[PDB]
Amino acid sequence: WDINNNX
Amino acid sequence: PEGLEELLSAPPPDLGAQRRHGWNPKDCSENIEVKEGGLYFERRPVAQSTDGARGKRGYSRGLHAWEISWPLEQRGTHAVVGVATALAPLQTDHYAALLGSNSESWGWDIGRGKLYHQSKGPGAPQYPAGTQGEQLEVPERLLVVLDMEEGTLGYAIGGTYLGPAFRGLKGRTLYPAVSAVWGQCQVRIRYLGE
Repeated sequence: WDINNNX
Repeated sequence: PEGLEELLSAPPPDLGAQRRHGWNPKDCSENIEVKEGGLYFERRPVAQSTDGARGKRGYSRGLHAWEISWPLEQRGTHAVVGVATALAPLQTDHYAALLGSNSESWGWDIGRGKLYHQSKGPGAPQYPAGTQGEQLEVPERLLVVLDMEEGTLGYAIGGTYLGPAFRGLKGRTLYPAVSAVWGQCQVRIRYLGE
């Protein structure tokens, strides 16, 4: 769920 | 636009030609899956990685144009659209403007409007020039125009050519390319000739 939809 | 108008007026290449000119499963980042035989790619959700794909076909002569469809919700921090030679890297282990950060790639950051070619980042020219601080927005679809007779790379938005972003491309074999950072982003390429 990081800024770039990566978790 | 006279030669471009003649290219775009012609019947569009069919499914077979679009696939042969689409994304290459054998020349894309290890984190990218090419779908529908080249019509689009999906980048898997990997952290701190910028990943790119190259078209199956390199152009060194004539006029070539392709439509990139890239949804706004799937661009993230660095969405770059452009071209590259066959030796440009297709992966890096951080979030960056990969396409255009070396001598082998040329790209337009469609989020910031900056042009990259052998560029680190700061001081990159704005495209269209003179639009910094105007908060422009590149829509979902965009046309990429490579003129190998004149050695230029340009872009068209809503049927309007923005002019050449890059020049001095003659003698090179250039491939459609993009670099993405967004987990599960799907980028379509629709080749239109010549």
